[PDB]
Amino acid sequence: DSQRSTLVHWFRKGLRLHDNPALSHIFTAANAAPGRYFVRPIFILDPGILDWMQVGANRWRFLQQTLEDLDNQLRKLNSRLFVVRGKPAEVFPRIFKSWRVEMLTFETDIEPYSVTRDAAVQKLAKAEGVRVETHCSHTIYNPELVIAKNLGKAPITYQKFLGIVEQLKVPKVLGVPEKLKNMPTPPKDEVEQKDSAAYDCPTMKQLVKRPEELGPNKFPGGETEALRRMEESLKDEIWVARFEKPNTAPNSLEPSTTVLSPYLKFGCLSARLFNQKLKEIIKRQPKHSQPPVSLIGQLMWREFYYTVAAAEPNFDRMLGNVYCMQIPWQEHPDHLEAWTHGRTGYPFIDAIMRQLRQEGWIHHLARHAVACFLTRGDLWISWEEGQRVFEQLLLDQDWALNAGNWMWLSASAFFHQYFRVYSPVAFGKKTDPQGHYIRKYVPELSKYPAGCIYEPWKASLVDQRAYGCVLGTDYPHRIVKHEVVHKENIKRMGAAYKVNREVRTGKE
DNA sequence: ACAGCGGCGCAGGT
DNA sequence: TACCTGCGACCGCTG
Ligand SMILES: Cc1cc2nc3c(=O)[nH]c(=O)nc-3n(C[C@H](O)[C@H](O)[C@H](O)COP(=O)(O)OP(=O)(O)OC[C@H]3O[C@@H](n4cnc5c(N)ncnc54)[C@H](O)[C@@H]3O)c2cc1C
Repeated sequence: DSQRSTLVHWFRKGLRLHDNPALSHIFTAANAAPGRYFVRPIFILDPGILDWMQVGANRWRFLQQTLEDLDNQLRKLNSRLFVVRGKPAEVFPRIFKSWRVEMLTFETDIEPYSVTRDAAVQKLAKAEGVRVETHCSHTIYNPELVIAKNLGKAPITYQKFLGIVEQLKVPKVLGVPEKLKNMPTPPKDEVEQKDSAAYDCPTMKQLVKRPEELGPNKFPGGETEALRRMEESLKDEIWVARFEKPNTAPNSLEPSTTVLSPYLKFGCLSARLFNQKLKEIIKRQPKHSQPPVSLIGQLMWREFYYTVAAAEPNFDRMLGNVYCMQIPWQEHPDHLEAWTHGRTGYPFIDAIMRQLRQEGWIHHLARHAVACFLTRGDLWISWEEGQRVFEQLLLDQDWALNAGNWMWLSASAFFHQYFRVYSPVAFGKKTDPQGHYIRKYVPELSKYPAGCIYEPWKASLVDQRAYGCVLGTDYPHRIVKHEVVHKENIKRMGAAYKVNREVRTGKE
């Protein structure tokens, strides 16, 4: 085995065995040549970032669980995961030389960090005489090809995007990789000799530095659970078929929606397997919804955002963003901290922000409620700030998706009907009139009648006391007054829209 | 050139 | 039930 070469698959995104052309390529190459190769499936933990703040304790746990599952699955194919600690730049040079790597394969990522990183690793491999074959399986449709077919522009409207995509071929969704035939463990590398457990899966302690920030384990990580959740979600085909996003409740105690997003984000679930499964159901169901409200529609929204983000490195900022509106957002530190910790004084908003911090997922409509309140609805705080918070607390934190959807809610891009402002009091009531959701996440107000649980300021002091929650002590006073402010922000929106319009006129 | 069209709010009705 | 319409006047795309 001294004369063997190594074939390597690099997991960054796409943490699954199913529908992984990059991964499969290896496994099939290996057994095609039974005794000529050593297979290393690797994940590169950049350990320094653990102390980093744009990672929630909850998301760390999700990754930890994901890697363990991925290892277990790999184990069943006579292999294993290798979690290599270090920076790609300082690891790869060592591994190609020490393992004698012949091929490196990975799933392509459009994010700017990933672009610059991959380019660097492409360059390094090119010098070192290492073959690199990359595959595009994070999204159904390659954003590069979508732009191409729209004459080199990324479509900035959903209907237009659908028209472009439908005329593109949908790639074949693969199964799991084959069981490696005749594959002894690769000999320990310099680092493995010194410590055998070096490329083992990280323990919870190793990844979760601040475990007190962990909330209830509602959504376990990994491909196994992803597939399991999906199958259960697809069980009721009628539900699936007649699914319309706006008609789903943000405040229901159990999720109205699938909650497959985190799995789709980490690549524990293949968006192509999902698309494929959905299509099969629509076909068996005459009465069914269509885009953009339908469940396939929602998947196509993910693709939309991925395309537009691919064309713009400044996708996650107002400044230098081609799609984005230039709006004079204002600094309001105290207002920002209050919103971050769900102490706005608005129970519905506070409920949502708390669920987010505690569980790491909140319903899409709920995200709307909070985002609007923060950006154009009331506070007048920049969407970049909200994006920052969400990045920290979301399990399904996605650079393209989070950016794109925050612009939408701030009416900076992709949305423009700024007269439509969500009422932090009115919006919640329609689907949870009793205020059950508020009672759960803001238990301080759990004894309040439905008549003013959304609007505690409407209750007299004698009333508050009697409810066991006196405002200004046991609960925060509302930081702003929605009726006065939102109308005022509406005017500011129109002002900033006009200004952007001149700038456009002037370039011409 | 530019207007008509299609694109997850609220309140107050039937 | 699941519509209707003022609100004040948005955008991108189309012909
Ligand atoms: C301000 C804001 C930030 C968001 N940030 C993220 C994010 O960071 N990562 C993320 O995956 N989604 C994000 N979303 C989109 C959406 O809220 C979630 O994907 C959805 O709530 C997840 O619940 P689900 O997976 O059950 O959705 P379902 O309704 O079950 O939809 C299933 C799939 O649709 C895809 N999808 C649904 N809505 C959207 C959307 N608006 N844009 C793109 N894809 C969508 C989701 O990936 C999900 O995997 C954000 C939305 C908003 C308003």
